[PDB]
Amino acid sequence: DSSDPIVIPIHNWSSQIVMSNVVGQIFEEMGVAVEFVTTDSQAVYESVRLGDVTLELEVWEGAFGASFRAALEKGGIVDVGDHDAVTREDWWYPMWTKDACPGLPDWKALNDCAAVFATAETGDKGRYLDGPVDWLKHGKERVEALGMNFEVINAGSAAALWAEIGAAEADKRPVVVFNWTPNFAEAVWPGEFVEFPEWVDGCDKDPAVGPNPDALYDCGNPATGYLKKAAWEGMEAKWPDAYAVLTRISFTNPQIAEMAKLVDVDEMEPDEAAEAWLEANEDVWRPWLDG
Ligand SMILES: [Ca+2]
Repeated sequence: DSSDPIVIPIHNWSSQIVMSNVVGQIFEEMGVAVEFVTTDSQAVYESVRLGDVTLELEVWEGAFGASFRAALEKGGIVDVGDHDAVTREDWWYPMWTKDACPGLPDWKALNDCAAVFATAETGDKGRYLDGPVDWLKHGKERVEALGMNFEVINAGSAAALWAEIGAAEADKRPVVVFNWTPNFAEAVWPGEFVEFPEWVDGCDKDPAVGPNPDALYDCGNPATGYLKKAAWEGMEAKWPDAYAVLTRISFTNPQIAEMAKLVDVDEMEPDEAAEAWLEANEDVWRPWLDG
């Protein structure tokens, strides 16, 4: 394998940053140097395509599938394979919300009960709290396409999502906020995703699909989204061994939810958790090296 270091992008939610460090140490284990960089979560696909960054370890189908597809179409990035995980990223509510709006999880119920989700800032509209803007791109677009009486506010971090959900528990205040599985949160605050329109092939390209035959983004995200691994086209050539390990690398829901939990509940630094997780789970990743 080449002497050039492998460049691993790090973003702004817990499993991704832990997973990234877990994998880095694995690569180092077999003698490949690695370097980390923090990047915007949507823009990283163009960077991988160009080889400014070597790979991406968490290609969520829902949030990043379009940017991935777009890079792939341009050329220069490679679908290395999928983790054995299935993902869902969407508007979500803690279970007590049903008390206020028992038509849920139907998205039409959500909208019917809109005024219940209003905050001082949205006045008469329901408040949806999205995550950082480099995640789900099209909240506002989805609201307009489905013609919902909601307004969208982007949280400044993942932690603000957990703050809001947690802070609504005491008075069982209805809230709807961005969330995903696998992840630690649902285990803390049981709930459900809003059932938006079923994702179908090319709802982010073809208006004729979805409850709005005249515009895009009227679909909810995939209920069984993939979680892919992407690589720069040059990676297999330069680091065949690291690339081969990368094709074998596969984390599951439980492992991912656990990694998230280590930062968000147990309050560990992502790199500390990664080193701990590795040491505690060498039954997991060893065979990826062939041993
Ligand atoms: Ca449509």
